Amino acid sequence: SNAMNMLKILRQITQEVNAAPNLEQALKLVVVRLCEALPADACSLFICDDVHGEYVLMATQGLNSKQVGKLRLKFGEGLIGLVGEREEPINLADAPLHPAYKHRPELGEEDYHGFLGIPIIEQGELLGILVIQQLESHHFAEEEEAFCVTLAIHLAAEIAHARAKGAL
Amino acid sequence: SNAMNMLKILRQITQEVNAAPNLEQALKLVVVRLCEALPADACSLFICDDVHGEYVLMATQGLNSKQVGKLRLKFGEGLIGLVGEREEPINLADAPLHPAYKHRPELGEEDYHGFLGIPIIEQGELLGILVIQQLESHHFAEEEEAFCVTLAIHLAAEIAHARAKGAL
Ligand code: NA
Ligand code: NA
Repeated sequence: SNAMNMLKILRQITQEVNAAPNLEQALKLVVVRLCEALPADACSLFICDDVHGEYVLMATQGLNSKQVGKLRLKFGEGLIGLVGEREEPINLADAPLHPAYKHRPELGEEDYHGFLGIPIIEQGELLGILVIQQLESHHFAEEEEAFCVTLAIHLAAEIAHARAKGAL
Repeated sequence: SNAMNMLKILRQITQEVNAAPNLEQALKLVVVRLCEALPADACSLFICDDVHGEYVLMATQGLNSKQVGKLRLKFGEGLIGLVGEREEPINLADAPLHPAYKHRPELGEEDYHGFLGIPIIEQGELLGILVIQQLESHHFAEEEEAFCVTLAIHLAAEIAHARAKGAL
């Protein structure tokens, strides 16, 4: 178990997020840091676009960078949609085997298996989704999930603040 | 070692702080939660009053509640002053034995020994001090310090935000 590491990683990243000059920088910092520190092979952050009923990719490490600001996933659909509707984490060892998973080989991404999807919720309002993936067919351990969930609370506040300032 | 607990406590308190309706409520929540969860016997939060060059007590669990908003300590003085000037944590098993400690028996508080003083710093600017005390003559373990430091980053942001909104 690596809970002590998680704690110090949280310390460093909480520091870096609060020092970030804007929301975009905070999000981009997080996906990179998570992959480096957990470690994990991909990390993506989606923000809700309530008018169009879609999640929009807003930061990624591991995925095609051009998809940032462009990749849209419909509310309620797929595994990521399921995370959003449950408003609970989904932690799996082999995501592609889940009945809700939508396989998109055309996108030319790596073959991930391990999956941790975490709802980003501000006082009961879903604002986005944090998605962590790895090549190994392993779920994420307890301290990893706790770390990511605790982090998502911070991300929710940062997104809410950006929205409240008209920065989105 | 109780790092896994710290991680989940952080999860719950980070949640509660972000859900707090104002700064005062966040601060009061923190001092109570820290004492319950670590556990510790007293926890106090001071905010810098730069005009008068004093730390002002703004929340406490364990100390005389009437001192809140009233107790003032001069910059640079005593152990708490030393935490502020070092901008580093001071973690001791027996605070009263430290050369910088100022004993105030007249205040009628409990005889604490273990001491963790943590600077609350927002992007290099000292905003306050978090002080955790216990009756046992034990310093605070690594996960306890990491927990409290990580928390203080959150507190710094909350104080900075309140100041920026004119709420202080
Ligand atoms: Na959804
Ligand atoms: Na000082």
